Amino acid sequence: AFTGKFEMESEKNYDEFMKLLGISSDVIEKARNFKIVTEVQQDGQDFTWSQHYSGGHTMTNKFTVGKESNIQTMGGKTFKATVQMEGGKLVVNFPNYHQTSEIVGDKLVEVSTIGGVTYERVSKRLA
Ligand SMILES: C[C@H](CCC(=O)NCCS(=O)(=O)O)[C@H]1CC[C@H]2[C@@H]3[C@H](O)C[C@@H]4C[C@H](O)CC[C@]4(C)[C@H]3C[C@H](O)[C@]12C
Repeated sequence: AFTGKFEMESEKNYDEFMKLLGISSDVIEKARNFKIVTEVQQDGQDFTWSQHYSGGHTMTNKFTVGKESNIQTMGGKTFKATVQMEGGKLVVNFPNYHQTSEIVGDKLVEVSTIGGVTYERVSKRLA
């Protein structure tokens, strides 16, 4: 399940991926500098996913898998999208953009992708 604290820390194609997502360089750079922290409370199909970034600014997110849900995209951008569950993976899709998240070896890891580049993430599990 996706539950407990997590420590986002090693990433790939981060700057290109965020630039394609459409993000300002100052926050791309400072976000990388700030090791991101994350926490999740899976709840029988419902979820309350949370983030802490660019100076640990907290943000809350939430959805039910299979259903469309509103997904804020930082204080500024926003979109609606469907979060999904293909067994262990927490699959998800967006207009012209896709990702899948997954727990492996009791670690939160993900395989995000956009435009024409991957974006693996790694986030150790902790409490
Ligand atoms: C890519 C987004 C921002 C990550 C971040 O913190 N970046 C640093 C700031 S910026 O980029 O540099 O501006 C994050 C913020 C909230 C995220 C969403 C929410 O956490 C809710 C779910 C969580 C699921 O595990 C994956 C799908 C998802 C629907 C997430 C997709 C994506 O990872 C989002 C939209």
